[PDB]
Amino acid sequence: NEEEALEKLKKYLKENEKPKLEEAKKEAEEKGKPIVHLITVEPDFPSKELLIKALTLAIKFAKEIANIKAAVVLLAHEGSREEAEKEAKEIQEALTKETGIEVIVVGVTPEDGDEEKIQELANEIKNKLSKILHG
Amino acid sequence: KCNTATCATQRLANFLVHSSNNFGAILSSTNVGSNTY
Repeated sequence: NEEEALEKLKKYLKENEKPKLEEAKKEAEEKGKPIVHLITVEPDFPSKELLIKALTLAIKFAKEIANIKAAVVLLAHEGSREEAEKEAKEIQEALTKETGIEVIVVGVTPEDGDEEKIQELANEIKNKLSKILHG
Repeated sequence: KCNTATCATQRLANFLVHSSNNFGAILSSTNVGSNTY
């Protein structure tokens, strides 16, 4: 069932997401900087609705414990960049409406792992984040 | 090169974290899987 899947996700968040975000809060207070939550997403969900629910939980969890300003979702996609960009737009629409914060969803294909393409996507992500923080 | 899309997202997230020490936000990386069949 999907419920048991979400129960295992909630156990994972308390064991892994919470420790990392507790660290982020301390770093954010030493430096006086807001927190952006970066989520890598496995391509193993049976449906986009379960994916959306799981991501909503992870983001709402991060809002609860670390008052995050934005979330960047890296959606692994086993296919073309064109399909990946369409799937990212669908997910981004769901998460923006559901979580109430700025969400950037990026589709990532295996070919994007080239160090030169990593630099491209990084540049694009940081520029979008700079608009949310200063523009 | 990466053989899977999960390799690529991991490399991307690692680069973003390890290149943004002087960036205007704290970046915190976490992973979400389906936990299903």
